[PDB]
Amino acid sequence: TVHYLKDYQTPAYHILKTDLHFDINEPQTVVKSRLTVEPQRVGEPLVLDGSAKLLSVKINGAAADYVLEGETLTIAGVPSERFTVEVETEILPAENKSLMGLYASGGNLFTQCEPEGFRKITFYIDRPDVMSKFTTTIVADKKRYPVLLSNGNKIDGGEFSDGRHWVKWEDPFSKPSYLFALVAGDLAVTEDYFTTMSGRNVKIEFYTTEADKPKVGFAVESLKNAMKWDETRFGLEYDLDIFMVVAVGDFNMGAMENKGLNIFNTKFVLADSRTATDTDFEGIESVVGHEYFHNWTGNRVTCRDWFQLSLKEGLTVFRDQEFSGDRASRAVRRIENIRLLRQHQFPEDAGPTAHPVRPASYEEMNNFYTMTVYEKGAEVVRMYHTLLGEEGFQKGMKLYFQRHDGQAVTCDDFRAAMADANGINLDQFALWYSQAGTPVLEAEGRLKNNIFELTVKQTVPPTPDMTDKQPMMIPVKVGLLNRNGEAVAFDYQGKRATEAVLLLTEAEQTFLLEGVTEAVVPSLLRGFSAPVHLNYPYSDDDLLLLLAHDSDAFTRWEAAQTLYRRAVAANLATLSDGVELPKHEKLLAAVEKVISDDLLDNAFKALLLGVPSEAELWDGAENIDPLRYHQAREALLDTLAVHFLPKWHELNRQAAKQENQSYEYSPEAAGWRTLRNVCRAFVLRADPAHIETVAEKYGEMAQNMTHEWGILSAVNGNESDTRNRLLAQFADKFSDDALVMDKYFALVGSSRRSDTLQQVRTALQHPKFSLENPNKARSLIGSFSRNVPHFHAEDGSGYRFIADKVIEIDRFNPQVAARLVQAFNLCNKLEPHRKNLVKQALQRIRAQEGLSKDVGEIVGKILD
Ligand SMILES: CC(C)C[C@@H](N)P(=O)(O)O
Ligand SMILES: [Zn+2]
Repeated sequence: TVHYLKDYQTPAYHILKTDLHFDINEPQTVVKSRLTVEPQRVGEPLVLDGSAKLLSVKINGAAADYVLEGETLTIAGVPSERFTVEVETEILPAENKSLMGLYASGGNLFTQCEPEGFRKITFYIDRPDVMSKFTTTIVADKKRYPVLLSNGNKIDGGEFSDGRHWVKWEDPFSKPSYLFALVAGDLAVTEDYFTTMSGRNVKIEFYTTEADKPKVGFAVESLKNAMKWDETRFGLEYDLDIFMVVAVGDFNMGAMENKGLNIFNTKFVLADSRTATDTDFEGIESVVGHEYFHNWTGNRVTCRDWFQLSLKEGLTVFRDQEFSGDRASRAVRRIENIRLLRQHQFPEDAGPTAHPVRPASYEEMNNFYTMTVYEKGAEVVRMYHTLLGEEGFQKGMKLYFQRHDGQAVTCDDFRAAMADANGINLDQFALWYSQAGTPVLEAEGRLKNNIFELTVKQTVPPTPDMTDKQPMMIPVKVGLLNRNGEAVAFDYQGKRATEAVLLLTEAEQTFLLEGVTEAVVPSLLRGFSAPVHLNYPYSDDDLLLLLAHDSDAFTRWEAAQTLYRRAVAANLATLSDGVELPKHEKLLAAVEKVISDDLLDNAFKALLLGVPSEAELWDGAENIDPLRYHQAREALLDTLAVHFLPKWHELNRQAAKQENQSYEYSPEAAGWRTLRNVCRAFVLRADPAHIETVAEKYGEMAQNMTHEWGILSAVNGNESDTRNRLLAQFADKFSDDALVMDKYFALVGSSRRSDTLQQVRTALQHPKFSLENPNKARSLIGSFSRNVPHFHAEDGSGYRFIADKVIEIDRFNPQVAARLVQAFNLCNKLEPHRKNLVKQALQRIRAQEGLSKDVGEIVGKILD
């Protein structure tokens, strides 16, 4: 069964009220529902999704005639007007390792319903265009389960003689089933509040383990920032007098926006300076923000169907990105977002699983929680902002909510509102949702008479879903610099400005920027103005100029990225010829000017010193030997490390001095640490023996996790025995901290040392490792899967190991397995010996009896 967007039809039934009652016992939990049903297409059979053990079903209090087949329950004869359905189900939550539905974690009970988990709790119409008002009663042993939560307001509760107690939660806002949540357990509470702009108090409650409670203060503060910001930037206000957040250690995703009761992977909720990196702190802020932002972009307005997922996720990622940029370091954070997009989304769009931001079809929707839908999604939203300016963007938002509050809508609807609110036509803009693949811009510039003539071509390649790709609406932001690097004005569309947005809408256009009276070098796609590859024929000297002098952060960074890229290409040539490495003399010149320029933002400096990844370097190539790209990259870094070794120590020391013992998270302090960690990595490349020194004062350097992580990362590839001793000490010191143990496993899994495969196989049996825990599994196995020299070992060991673990995880958690199997996405682009080995492994996965739909769908795309 494949689901197609073209077949969407409205539901035959609506569900008006959903009354749930949960009776929690050992080992089983019994769910009794009462649904109020409203026929839309009278006489149609009533069709309910469900997979929990069914004990009884009734229509108006009476035993119903029905049939159960697969995961559907069908009742043929049903009233021609309002009726009730009552379903009784039974669940064994300790047996649930998929972590979808109602499941156990650390002795407590949690739910995860998006996208189709609710049907694992009860039989229901489990689709997001069906919206109902829920009231949830929960009964459980008081001592084992003192804390009992669901969405909305708590309106009643009591005690029973036998030790049980009960609560009743009423959520007055209609909602689709994926936004339901229940939590039951012995949990510590952290209390606070925010007062909305119209003077209402909102009680905030974070729930964690008793031991984890001291690590939740920064999450709380981030939430209060996020609430404030949604008021001031979007005019959005919270709509209940309670907001609850619950941390859980077994969780497949990052976090979940259930209405008034968000549930969060601990890793996006818990931090202190001793156990979390500054980056961990920044993740907490974006993710807490993100989930709070969903309250409007997702909850108040939800999705008509899952094909529309990006209507909530692209827009909400844009929101969280804007929140973080407004808090601090906007340009640096923009680049970070771009780099992530190019490093993970682009390879997606170039590979077997490429899909549109709004898929036309899917077998299993859990496979479409992807970088394309989320990050490419946010870029598309961002382009509306680019075309319309902030004020015009907020007008779209207003009309969006005016029209669609309380509805389940589509990406077309969102487009229409940005279009109608500003009286502009965005018909062509729809292709950003329906056409997959990364557009490629070919660009030429000519200065003749006093005009700079900029010719621009676009193609979008075929992807596996679609061959025909029509030209798109693509904004390209541009500047010019003279030989001395200063801004240059030009005349475009009437105005004389120093920058413009050129709007490419055709296969090829020329843009005339008139009034130029200097030799100029153009700066293109400023701010990464659209998610595309641009080729322009720049000299190295042109790049050196852009880098030293250009006013836009991205374009300066892209220029360094481009030099790094050219240097790696040069390295591949010589190593391939068996000759000495190139001298990269201009590059080294440029790095030196970056290292030494003290007017550069510290974090930005750090990004300028980052070399593109192996996946970026093999973009577009065929017959890839990943190790040869890896050896080329490694050679560059070794050259940079050795060549500038003493400047790496000095930068380090300047950064230490600037940090000034301010060990707590702050954007300012974090910037210095980011730079200090880049130096540590280069130093330990050039001089692995410096590890013994580092060890001698480890205590003294380990003033926070940012420092321990950065030192541990820098040595992680060192073949010294000391590397192993330090990891073992790290495991020992932080053995009770599960999020820190995830770091240990990530280090084990990512190491470039020659023995990583066996060290990984020992880690599987470490007393703190659980294959059944998604954080752990990703940490060790996911990391190994991305470890280029080891995953792509010529002997096939890496591919065989990963394929076994795909097979093994998929028996309890198909989601984690389907994410893992994507490590093989490069299959058809590898050189023949590795391709054969990859194809064998994918055949072996395919051959497993009982293989999930999740993994099957992915292996099909790679193999067939
Ligand atoms: C699948 C679900 C738990 C995650 C999303 N709704 P996000 O808010 O993490 O995007
Ligand atoms: Zn989300």
